[PDB]
Order: sequence, then structure tokens, then C-alpha cells
Amino acid sequence: KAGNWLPGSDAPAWLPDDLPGNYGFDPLSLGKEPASLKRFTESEVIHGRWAMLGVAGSLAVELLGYGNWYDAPLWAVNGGKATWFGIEVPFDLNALLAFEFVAMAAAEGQRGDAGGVVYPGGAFDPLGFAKDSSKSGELKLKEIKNGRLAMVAFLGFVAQHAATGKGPIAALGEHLANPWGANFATNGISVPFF
Amino acid sequence: KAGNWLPGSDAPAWLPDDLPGNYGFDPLSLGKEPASLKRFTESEVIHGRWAMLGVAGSLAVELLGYGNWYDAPLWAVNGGKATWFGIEVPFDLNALLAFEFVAMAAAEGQRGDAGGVVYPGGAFDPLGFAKDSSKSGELKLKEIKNGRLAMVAFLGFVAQHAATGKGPIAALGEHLANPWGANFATNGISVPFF
Amino acid sequence: RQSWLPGSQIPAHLDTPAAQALAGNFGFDPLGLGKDPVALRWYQQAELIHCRTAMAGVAGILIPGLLTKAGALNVPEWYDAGKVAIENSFAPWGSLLAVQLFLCGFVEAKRWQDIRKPGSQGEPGSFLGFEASLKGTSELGYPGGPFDPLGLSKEADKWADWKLKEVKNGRLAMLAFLGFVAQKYATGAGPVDNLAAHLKDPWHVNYATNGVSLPFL
Amino acid sequence: LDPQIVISGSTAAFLAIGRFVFLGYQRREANFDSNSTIFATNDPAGFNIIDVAGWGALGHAVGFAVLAINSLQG
Amino acid sequence: DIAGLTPCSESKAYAKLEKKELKTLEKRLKQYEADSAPAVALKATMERTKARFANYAKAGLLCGNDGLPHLIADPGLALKYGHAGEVFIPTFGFLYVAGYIGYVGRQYLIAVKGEAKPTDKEIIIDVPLATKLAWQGAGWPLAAVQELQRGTLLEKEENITVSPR
Amino acid sequence: FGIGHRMQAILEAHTPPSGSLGAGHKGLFDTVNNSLHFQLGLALASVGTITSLVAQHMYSLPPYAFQAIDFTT
Amino acid sequence: EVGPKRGSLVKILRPESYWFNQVGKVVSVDQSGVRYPVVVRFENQNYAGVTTNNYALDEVVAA
Ligand code: CLA
Ligand code: CLA
Ligand code: CLA
Ligand code: CLA
Ligand SMILES: CC1=C[C@H](O)CC(C)(C)[C@H]1/C=C/C(C)=C/C=C/C(C)=C/C=C/C=C(C)/C=C/C=C(C)/C=C/C1=C(C)C[C@H](O)CC1(C)C
Ligand SMILES: CC1=C[C@H](O)CC(C)(C)[C@H]1/C=C/C(C)=C/C=C/C(C)=C/C=C/C=C(C)/C=C/C=C(C)/C=C/C1=C(C)C[C@H](O)CC1(C)C
Ligand SMILES: CC1=C[C@H](O)CC(C)(C)[C@H]1/C=C/C(C)=C/C=C/C(C)=C/C=C/C=C(C)/C=C/C=C(C)/C=C/C1=C(C)C[C@H](O)CC1(C)C
Ligand SMILES: CC1=C(/C=C/C(C)=C/C=C/C(C)=C\C=C\C=C(C)\C=C\C=C(C)\C=C\C2=C(C)C[C@H](O)CC2(C)C)C(C)(C)CCC1
Ligand SMILES: CC1=C(/C=C/C(C)=C/C=C/C(C)=C/C=C/C=C(C)/C=C/C=C(C)/C=C/C2=C(C)CCCC2(C)C)C(C)(C)CCC1
Ligand SMILES: CCCCCCCCCCCCO[C@@H]1O[C@H](CO)[C@@H](O[C@H]2O[C@H](CO)[C@@H](O)[C@H](O)[C@H]2O)[C@H](O)[C@H]1O
Repeated sequence: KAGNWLPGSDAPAWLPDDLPGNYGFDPLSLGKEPASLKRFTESEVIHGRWAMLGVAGSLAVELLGYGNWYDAPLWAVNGGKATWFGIEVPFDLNALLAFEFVAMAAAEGQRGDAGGVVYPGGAFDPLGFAKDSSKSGELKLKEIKNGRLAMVAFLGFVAQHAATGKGPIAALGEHLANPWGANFATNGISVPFF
Repeated sequence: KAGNWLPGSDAPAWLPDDLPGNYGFDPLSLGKEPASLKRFTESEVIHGRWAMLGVAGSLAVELLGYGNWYDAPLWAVNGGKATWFGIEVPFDLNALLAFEFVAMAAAEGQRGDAGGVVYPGGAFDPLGFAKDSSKSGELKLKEIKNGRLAMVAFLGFVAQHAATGKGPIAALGEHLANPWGANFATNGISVPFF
Repeated sequence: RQSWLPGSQIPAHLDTPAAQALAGNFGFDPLGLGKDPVALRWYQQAELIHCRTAMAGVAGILIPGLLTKAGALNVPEWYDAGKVAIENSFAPWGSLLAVQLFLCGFVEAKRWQDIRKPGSQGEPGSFLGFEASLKGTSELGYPGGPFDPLGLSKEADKWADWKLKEVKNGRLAMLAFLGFVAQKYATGAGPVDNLAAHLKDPWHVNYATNGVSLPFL
Repeated sequence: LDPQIVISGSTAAFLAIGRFVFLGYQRREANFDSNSTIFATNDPAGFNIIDVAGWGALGHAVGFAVLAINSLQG
Repeated sequence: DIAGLTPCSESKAYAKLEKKELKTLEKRLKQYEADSAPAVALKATMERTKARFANYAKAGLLCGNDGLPHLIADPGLALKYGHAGEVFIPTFGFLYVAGYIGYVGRQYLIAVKGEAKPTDKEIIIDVPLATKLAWQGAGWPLAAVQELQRGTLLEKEENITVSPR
Repeated sequence: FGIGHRMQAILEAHTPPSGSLGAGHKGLFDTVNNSLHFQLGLALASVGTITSLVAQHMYSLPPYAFQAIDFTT
Repeated sequence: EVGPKRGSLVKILRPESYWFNQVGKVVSVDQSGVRYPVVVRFENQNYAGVTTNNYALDEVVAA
């Protein structure tokens, strides 16, 4: 196992030991059924990968200086043009929905028709970092841990924005300037009685 | 054993006799288990080396007339440029954190991947001062003792600074000028009633 | 067999050898809340935590208050020290309470898991090698390792006496804090002020003359 | 906005995703769904006239919704 | 404040209603003597009315357009604007007394169910046992939580009779 | 025409995995299609709720001209 | 010797019985091939005021 989410508590019997990122965390027993646990595994891996890409993009835009993740689609609501890396994109919102819908429909349709494949390999791994399944167990643990961390980070991005109105980098700088005076307990939104 | 921390007391049975700096000091029984003793031993040696470097750096920077250890990072709080030995450095705080993080992460990862090695040797000992294992035990005792003294000295540096405000060299001169009038009992915070 | 009421029938659940091993057993349980052994064990842990917390709080209220009466200190009243301390502070009360709740929740959760499973906090490779010292002794609520640095619990001859001095004192402290609240709602002054006012004239300055504790008189 | 271009593109896109993407999933779901007329076609993938009508209907609805939203000027 | 209401200490209809009640009481008092029983009783009623109005205004109650106090049942609004004494504290008070009664009755039934004739104890109340259980019922929430956690609060499905469906 | 759904398949494929609802809706297609009282009860329940909805929406949002002034109506 | 012991407590398994899933005392068990040889007496009377009934061997379980 990867560890213990509750030091001293017995791990659930429905969680296999060879499962990556198995910390024995299942208080609600959601993955008790073997069929549900199989779907939950690929769902968590897909969510982790999407959240990793999303958090990386949200941090990259603010670090480079093109606004935050929330202000990015503000060009399509009131007379604006999309700018990727400071370069004007010649596509309107109507063309973006068609391209994205068709592309995502085709990709996700092939993925769904595959039959719940979590680790495809081959064309998706040109460098061959997981050619042998012996060392792939340790690399999968890093992927699931980074995915869970990125999921928590994206949830934190959404919550901190909905509570203050600033981007993740701006909130980090404000917290660094005043840690005790600028946190979730001082925004007047999270805890109403503070 | 190196000695007895408490004269008349019996040394603990969980502390090996060949361990460097073994004075039998373990009243809390923290290193009772063998797995914890190994990690704590490596941690103590690493702490001693880092403390020796820190105390030597603080003493040298205050003795050479380049400020104390507390005012060293003050240039990045009000706007300024760091200076090493009177020579200006064009690296800002943002570029310093990234380079230090990458270098320290790589070095510490390489050190930890060896399985907790305390005395690597080879490339780290080009002069061969510990080529023979007979004299290795004596020098290890000197290293752990100097490291413990440096750790105590750094704790004293931080405590005396937070109690008075001056640096270690300035505090030593003040105590040498007025020993009875300047000590920990006259700072106003160590002894509350007096 | 010491009893809280000479002649009263001691409950059967407080006369068992397991219940008699608890410190300060005086057969006091009129409501019968400790009939269940599991409930009795849980309440024993709660009483120990209450005793230690009340002793620390009552000490922090009485000693600085007694020193303030003299010229040793100038600590304000316990019911007003929070505002005075938060005025010239580096953080608001909300942020401080949040940090406190996180730090207290971690150790309280570890203590809770140890209550549910004794010695379970000694799981290897889980607390950076410090898990070996996180295993309590054979008695619940009395851990060693980092706690008890002087090692005064290793001597069994005084052990049974030591526990008797911890619960009893704690119980007294638990009542002291309660009085500190009631007096605050009946006189409007601090505990040392009430003690001095009563010592000046006990036959006329007491709870029978405050006009609150006896509304029918 | 050209209505012909939008309608033609939406219909062609839905027909393409219905013939090359969701055809296998639909066939697997239709067979597992358990008088009739067999609408046999020469299409190598079995894409018959009924599937053409269904996917064309979805494409037309999407195209007209897009045209309507763009006509609202918002 | 809450729901567009105004505090009773500032409502004009509240003071008007107080004046109306005192006016009808004074009008009834005008027909009697000054040192008789009806005069003293009417004066006592007037003082009680004045004290009641002052106490309701001092409590911070909210009055509507009719000048009558309005209660706040939402825990958030009650705890945020100082109205917990209307519906929150009395809620927990009733819960404590109701659970007290229910727990004492359940304990009495369980105690007399293991005797020779439980029905006889049900019609002829055993006063010593009932008094002991009534005094011991002060810790009903703790005892109830302990019974629920041990699994002894409920009865198994196989031991309860049901219809043939 | 091959496309579409079969209500029996949707009912049979709607059982929770943990078994909270037991067999789920297995056999519910036959007990509804073969029972006219079940269909009549469902129809009357929906029609009664819709009639109440009509009453509420009709007094609150009058759809006919000069209906709100006619108090008796 | 067939059937439950006399004086023992059994649980009624008859669904249409008033004492279904209830405990009753065994009075006597018939040794012939009758359909319901077990005689069970109950502390609580039914709607008809009866406190005893006859049950088969498989309709009663030792509980
Ligand atoms: C990747 C985890 C992560 C990190 C590094 C941060 C970091 C930060 N958050 Mg944030 N947050 C997170 C998750 C995270 N958050 C989640 C999941 C939520 C939804 C509940 C929020 C909701 C949130 C709000 C509403 C606000 C912040 C704010 C902030 C900033 C000030 C600190 C604070 O008050 O936050 C408090 C965060 C929490 C109380 C929940 C943290 C979740 C866990 C504990 C952290 C993840 C694990 C962590 C890496 C290791 C934990 C071990 C430790 C407990 C021993 C700060 C830079 C504030 C801000 O904008 O700055 C002024 C602010 O108002 N966060
Ligand atoms: C964090 C640094 C550190 C660490 C990891 C160790 C680790 C160890 N020491 Mg060592 N020691 C240290 C610092 C440290 N020491 C210092 C600074 C001194 C000089 C005072 C000594 C002097 C000393 C002696 C004389 C001996 C040891 C011995 C040992 C070994 C015995 C096992 C044990 O006792 O439990 C492990 C210890 C720890 C896990 C450290 C726990 C850290 C606690 C929490 C520190 C509490 C101090 C407190 C926070 C101070 C700050 C004040 C606060 C208000 C900020 C062990 C491997 C014995 C030995 O056999 O040598 C090999 C022995 O003879 N030590
Ligand atoms: C019995 C059903 C019931 C109903 C119908 C309501 C209804 C309401 N509650 Mg509520 N509440 C209930 C039970 C109920 N409560 C119980 C049992 C508790 C004890 C746990 C609470 C404790 C509670 C609090 C602490 C608060 C409310 C609040 C509210 C009001 C708005 C929030 C909301 O709708 O989300 C449902 C309510 C909750 C999920 C409880 C949490 C509060 C949520 C997170 C909203 C708080 C954010 C903010 C204060 C919203 C107002 C913004 C601005 C106008 C100030 C609303 C009229 C809020 C309010 O208006 O304050 C005056 C408020 O802060 N309730
Ligand atoms: C031991 C006494 C007792 C207890 C613990 C309960 C408990 C309960 N009853 Mg019940 N009930 C009782 C007596 C009791 N009842 C009596 C005497 C009657 C005849 C009037 C009823 C008639 C009754 C009905 C019709 C219903 C309940 C229902 C319920 C359940 C819902 C909560 C409720 O309060 O409903 C309301 C209960 C009442 C209004 C009657 C309470 C009567 C008093 C307050 C009880 C005092 C009994 C006794 C005199 C005190 C013990 C004396 C002893 C120490 C000597 C609950 C578990 C409901 C249900 O079916 O569950 C979902 C329901 O529909 N009860
Ligand atoms: C396990 C368990 C079990 C037990 O039993 C119970 C419980 C406890 C319940 C549990 C838990 C759970 C949880 C925690 C969950 C969570 C999740 C998450 C958070 C997700 C996210 C997730 C998330 C995600 C995906 C995300 C993603 C993101 C993205 C894409 C983004 C994108 C973007 C960007 C780039 C930027 C721009 O400008 C915009 C946009 C476009 C927008
Ligand atoms: C053994 C034991 C066991 C038993 O059982 C019990 C008991 C008693 C608990 C114990 C004891 C313990 C102790 C004593 C501890 C301590 C430690 C320490 C002091 C550390 C430090 C340690 C310390 C350290 C590392 C330090 C380091 C330092 C440094 C790096 C510095 C740096 C720097 C410099 C140069 C200067 C500049 O300007 C700044 C900076 C950049 C900042
Ligand atoms: C045994 C039994 C059983 C049978 O069956 C029945 C009956 C009779 C019911 C019973 C009895 C009971 C009782 C008596 C109880 C009580 C308890 C208590 C009092 C607690 C407290 C407890 C208490 C406690 C913890 C307390 C604590 C305290 C504290 C922390 C304090 C703190 C503070 C300070 C320092 C100062 C500042 O300035 C303020 C403050 C912040 C405020
Ligand atoms: C221990 C006890 C008895 C047992 C009682 C039992 C078994 C109770 C079981 C209850 C169960 C299974 C579920 C209860 C669910 C309760 C719910 C959903 C109620 C939630 C409360 C809500 C939504 C809000 C309430 C309110 C608050 C808190 C304050 C104000 O009231 C206003 C308002 C309505 C907003 C025995 C044995 C009869 C013996 C005797 C007392
Ligand atoms: C053979 C072939 C092919 C194909 C061709 C084509 C060209 C086809 C087609 C087809 C088509 C071209 C189709 C279409 C269709 C359509 C449809 C089917 C429709 C419809 C309708 C609807 C449903 C609508 C409705 C509406 C209205 C009426 C109003 C408004 C609203 C809405 C819109 C809803 C290719 C070359 C590829 C290859 C070779 C072979
Ligand atoms: C915020 C906006 C972005 C979020 C967009 C969300 C859109 C979600 C659309 C869901 C579309 C369903 O898409 C369809 O899913 C099913 C069910 O998993 C997949 O079906 C696949 O898996 C299931 C079981 O997991 C198998 O039984 C099936 O044989 C296989 O094809 C299909 O291959 C895919 O075509």
C-alpha cells in the first residue's frame, strides 16, 4: 500500500493492495462494489489528469501575465478577441464550440469504445517510460498523487476566487504579504461568525 | 561510549557502544526502536553539519563588517541588491528561490536515494582524512560534538536576538564590557518578575 | 473503601475490579451514566482531559490574578484578558482560532484514534520515526515518551498516589472555573476581588447577599 | 451569419460523429435494448436511412439553435 | 430588520396598543373607589401590563405593522441578530424535557417487563421504582447516545411481528 | 425502425449496485403494462397535481384578458 | 420425541398467525402424524382473546 490515511486504522478489505495510491481512504464505502470500484479508478485517473492540465494552465496564464483563469473567457461575452500567448486567435466563440465539440466527441468516443482503458501506452507513450510493468507501479503512484493534489488545488482555486475575487497568484502574494491578516478566516465569506 | 551525561546513571540498552557521541542521553526514549534510531542518527549528523555551516557563516559575516545574520535578507524587503563580500549580485529574490529549490531538491534527492547514508566518502573526501576505519571513530566523535555545539550556538543566536535585538558579536562585546549589567537576566523577558 | 456518602449503596458498576482501578473511585454515580464499561472508559478519558484542561486554565487565571493583586504582575481579569490580548496582537481572533482549531484537531484526532485502538499510533513508517514514542502505556489516558520527560511515572510505588493527586486536584479545578463563571455573573468582579471582599466581612458578603443566588430572599 | 453554411456544417458534423464515432456505441446499445421492416443498406458500416434521419435531425436542431442564438445578438 | 420588521421599542403601533390597553383598564378603574379590592386588582393588572410591554421591548423582539411581536424560527437569523431566545433555546429546552419523559417511561417499561405480571405494574404504578428512574433520568441524552452506539436501543427485525403482506 | 428505447430495458438497467433498492425496477414494466389500475392511479396522481398547478398558476398569473378584475370568476 | 421439548420457548413462523415472530412456550407435541402437533401457549392474547394455538413442526423454531 501507499500508506495509511488514518494511522492505526484497519484498511478496507475491498481495496486491493496493488492499486496505485491505496491509502485505505474510503469511510463512506463507496468503492465497496467491485464494479463501482473499477469505474472509480479510471474516473479518478481521468479527473487527476484533467485537473493537472487545468491547474498548470491556470498557473501559467497568471505567471506569464495574461490574467487569471476566471477572466480568460471574458473576451467572448463583451466584444473581444481571444489571445493565446499574446497572439490574436482568428476564431470566434461559435467556431470554438464546433471544433471543441467535434474533437472532444471523437477522442472521448474512442476512449469510451476502448472499454475503460486506464493505461493505454503505445502511441501515448512515445518515450517508453513505462515499457516494463515492473517499474510502472511506482510511476503510477506519482501520477495519482499529483492528480489528487491538482484536484484539491483546482477546488481551492474556485473556492478562493468565489470568496475573494482574486487569482491564485494574487491571493498567494497577498497571503505572503500578510499571513495572519489575509487567509480564509479573514475574508468574511468562509466563516460567517469570525 | 563517549561518556555519561548524568553521572551515576546507567546507560540505556538501546544505544550501541560503537555509536559516535554516545553519552547515554535519552530520557524520553525516543530512539528506543532501531528503525527510529537510524533516521534520528542521520538527522542529527545532517543537523550538526548544517548548524556548523550556519554558525560559521553568521560569525564570519558579523566579524567582517557586513551586518549580522538577521539583517542579511533585509535587502529583499525594502528594495535592494544582495552583496557577497562587498560584491554586488544581480539575482533577485524570485530567481534565488527557484535556483536554490532546484539545486537543493536535486542534491537532497540524490542523498536520500542512497538509503540513508551518513558517511558516503569517496568524492566527498578527496583528501582521504578518513581512509582507515581505525581513526574514523575518533573523528566522527569530533564531528558530532562540534555539530551539537553548533546547534546549541545557533539556538542561542536566535534566542539572544529575539531577546535583545543585537547580533552575536555585538552581544559578546556588550557582555565583555559589562558582565553583571548585561546578561540574560537583564534583558527584561527571560526573568519576568525581575 | 472510601465513599462519597457514608451509608449509601455504592453502584455495582463502580465496585468491579476494573472500575476500582480508576483513580478517585468514591462510588459517586447517582444517575448511573457509567453502567456500561465502554461508556465508563470513554467518560474516564473525558474526565482526565477535563481535569488537565481545567487545572491549566484555573492556574492561568488564579496565579496571574494573585500576582496582579500584589506588585508582581499587571495581568487583567480573565473575563477581559481576551480583548486586551487581541488589541495589541498580530492576528485577529478568527484567524487565530482557525490555526488553533487545526493544530488542536490534529492531536485530538490522534488521541481519539488511540482511544479507539490503544497503541495504534505506533504504526511503523507513519510519523517520521516518532511513532515509536507515540504508543501510550498500559493505562489509557496515561502516555509516556515525549510526555512525562522527568520519568516520574516509572516508579509504581508512588504511581497509584500520583494519579490520585491528579484527578482530585483536577476535579477541584473543574469546580473553581465554574465558580469563576458564577461569581462573574453575580458580583461583576474577579475571583481575587471576591475572595478579599468575603475575607473583609464574611457574615455579610457572600452568595446569600448578592441578590442573585437567592431570588426568594 | 450564413444560414446555409451553419446548417450544412452542423448536419455534416453530426452525421460524421454518428457514422465514425458513436455508431459502434449506438449499435451496442440498440442490440442490448431487448413486426418490423429491415432497412438494409449497402453502407459498409450499416449506417442506414433511419440513422441518417436521426443524426440529420440532431444536426439541424443544433444548427438552428446556434443560428437563433447568433440572431439574438448576445 | 429581518423580513422588513421593526423593533418593538421603536414601533408606533406597539406603543399605541400599550396605550389602548392601559386606557381600557383605566376606564374600568374610573368607576370604583381608590382603596377597594377592584381598584387594587385593576392597578395590579395595569402594572403587569406595563411590565410586560417593557419586558417585551427590552428583550429585543421584532414587531410588525400590527405592533405585535414576531418570532424568528431560522437558526441563522436568530443567532446573527440576537433572536435565539425565541425559537432555538426553547427548542432545546423542550427536547430535553420531552426526551427526559420518554426515557424515564421506556426505562420503567423495560424494568417491569422482566417481572411476573408486567401488566399489573402498568396499571398499579410502582412508586419507588418510578421515582428512582425519574431521578436517574437527568442523564438521558448521554445514556441514549450510549444505548444507540452499543446497538441496544433498537430491536431486531426478526423479533418484531408484521402482517402477512 | 431499430432506433429508440425499450422501457423494459431502461427499467431493468436501473438498479443501484449496493443493493439499497433490492432488485431495483426489475419486472416493473410487466406489472405496469399488464395492470390498468396502476396506470389509472399514475394518471390520476399526475392529473390531480396538474389540476392544483393550474389553480395556483391561474390565480397568480392570469392568462386571460380582464380576468383579475373579475373577482367572482 | 419428535418436535421441540416440552416447556421450551419457540418462535412462530406462520405468516398469518397473530404471534408471528413472537416467542411462546411449548405445552405438548402430538406423537401421531397430525398436521399441527406442536401446542404453543403465549403470554399475550390475540384479538379473539385466545392464548394458545397449534403449529406444525416446520412452523416453529427454537428461539
Ligand atoms: C493544494 C492545496 C491548497 C493550498 C496550497 C492552498 C493555499 C492557499 N489558500 Mg486555499 N483552498 C483549498 C486548498 C489549498 N489552498 C481548498 C481545497 C479549498 C476549498 C475548501 C480552499 C479554499 C480557500 C479559500 C476560501 C481561501 C483560500 C486561500 C488560500 C491562501 C491563504 C491560506 C488559506 O487561508 O487557505 C486555507 C485553506 C484551507 C482551510 C483548506 C486547505 C486544504 C488542505 C488542508 C490543504 C491541502 C493539503 C496540504 C498541501 C497539506 C496539508 C497538511 C497539513 C494539514 C498538516 C493560500 C496561498 C485564501 C485566500 O484567498 O488568500 C487570501 C482564501 O480566502 N483557500
Ligand atoms: C534535532 C537534532 C537532533 C537529533 C535528530 C538528535 C538525535 C539523537 N541524539 Mg542528540 N543532541 C542534539 C540534537 C539532536 N540529536 C543537540 C543540539 C545536543 C546538544 C544539547 C544533543 C546531544 C546529545 C547527546 C549527549 C546524546 C544525543 C544522543 C542522540 C541519539 C539518541 C536517540 C534519541 O535520544 O532520540 C532522538 C532525538 C530526537 C528525535 C530529537 C527530538 C527533537 C526534540 C523535539 C527537541 C526539543 C527541544 C526544543 C524544541 C528546544 C527548542 C525550544 C523551543 C522553545 C523553540 C539520537 C540519534 C545520544 C547518543 O547516543 O548519541 C548518538 C546522546 O548521548 N544527543
Ligand atoms: C429546517 C430548514 C432550514 C431552512 C429552510 C433554512 C433556511 C435558511 N437558512 Mg438555515 N439552518 C438550519 C435549517 C434551515 N435553514 C439548521 C438546522 C441550522 C443549524 C445547523 C441552520 C443554520 C443556519 C446558519 C448559520 C445560517 C442559515 C442561513 C439560512 C438562510 C439562507 C441560507 C440557505 O438557504 O441555505 C441553507 C442553510 C444552511 C446550509 C446553513 C449554512 C448557511 C449557508 C452556508 C449560507 C450562509 C452564507 C451567507 C450567510 C448567506 C447570506 C449572505 C448575506 C445575505 C449575508 C435561509 C433562509 C444563513 C443566514 O441567512 O444567516 C442569517 C446562515 O448563515 N441557517
Ligand atoms: C413510555 C411512554 C411512551 C414513549 C417513550 C413513546 C414514544 C413514542 N411514541 Mg407513543 N404513546 C404513549 C406513550 C409513549 N410513547 C401513550 C401512553 C400513548 C397513548 C396516548 C401513545 C400513543 C402514540 C401514538 C398514536 C403515536 C405514538 C408515537 C411514538 C413515537 C414518536 C414520538 C412521539 O412522541 O409521538 C407521540 C406520543 C404521544 C403523543 C403520547 C405520549 C404520551 C405520554 C407523554 C407518555 C408518558 C407515558 C407514561 C405515563 C410515563 C411513564 C410513567 C412511568 C415512569 C410509571 C415514539 C417512539 C407515534 C408513532 O407511531 O411513531 C412513529 C404515534 O403515531 N405514541
Ligand atoms: C475519495 C472519497 C471516498 C470517500 O468514501 C467519500 C469522500 C470523502 C466523499 C471521497 C472524497 C472525494 C473528493 C475529495 C472528491 C473531490 C474531487 C475533486 C476536487 C475533483 C476535481 C476535479 C477538477 C477538475 C477535473 C478540473 C479541471 C480543470 C480544468 C479542465 C480547467 C480548465 C481551464 C483552464 C485551464 C483555465 C481557463 O482559464 C479556464 C478553464 C477552461 C476552465
Ligand atoms: C536528544 C534528545 C532526545 C531526548 O530523549 C529528549 C530531548 C531532550 C528532547 C533531546 C534533545 C533535543 C535537542 C537539544 C534538540 C535541539 C536541536 C537543535 C538546537 C537543532 C538546531 C539546528 C540548527 C540548525 C540546523 C541551524 C542552521 C543554520 C543555518 C542553516 C543558518 C543559515 C543562515 C546563515 C548562514 C546566516 C544568514 O544570515 C541567514 C541564514 C541563511 C539563515
Ligand atoms: C459526576 C457526575 C455523574 C453523576 O451521575 C451526575 C452528575 C452530578 C451530573 C455528575 C457531576 C458532574 C459535574 C459536577 C460536572 C462538572 C464538570 C465541570 C464543572 C467541568 C468544567 C471544566 C472546566 C474547564 C475545562 C475549564 C477550563 C478553563 C480554561 C481553559 C480557561 C481559560 C482561560 C484562561 C486561562 C484565562 C483567559 O483570560 C480566559 C480563558 C481563555 C477563559
Ligand atoms: C432518545 C429518545 C427516543 C428516540 C428517538 C429517536 C429514535 C429518534 C430518531 C430519529 C431519526 C431516525 C431520524 C431523525 C431525523 C431528524 C431530522 C431530519 C430533523 C432535522 C432538523 C431540522 C431540518 C431543523 C430543525 C430546526 C432547529 C434545529 C431549531 C428550530 O427548531 C427551528 C428548526 C425547525 C429550523 C426514545 C427512545 C423514544 C426515548 C426518549 C428520547
Ligand atoms: C452516400 C455516400 C456519402 C454520403 C452523402 C450524403 C450527402 C449524405 C447525406 C445526407 C443528408 C444531407 C441528410 C440531411 C438530413 C436532414 C434531416 C434528417 C433533417 C431534419 C429536420 C428536423 C428534425 C428539423 C426540425 C426543426 C424544425 C422543422 C423547425 C425549427 C426547429 C427544428 C430545427 C427542430 C459520402 C459522399 C459521404 C461517401 C460516399 C457514399
Ligand atoms: C463542462 C462541459 C464539459 C463536460 C462535458 C460532459 C459531456 C458528457 C457526455 C457523455 C457522453 C456519453 O458518451 C458515451 O458514454 C458511454 C458510457 O460511458 C460510452 O460507452 C462506453 O462505456 C460503457 C460503459 O462504461 C460501455 O457499456 C460501452 O459499450 C462503451 O462504449 C460511449 O463510448 C460514449 O459515447
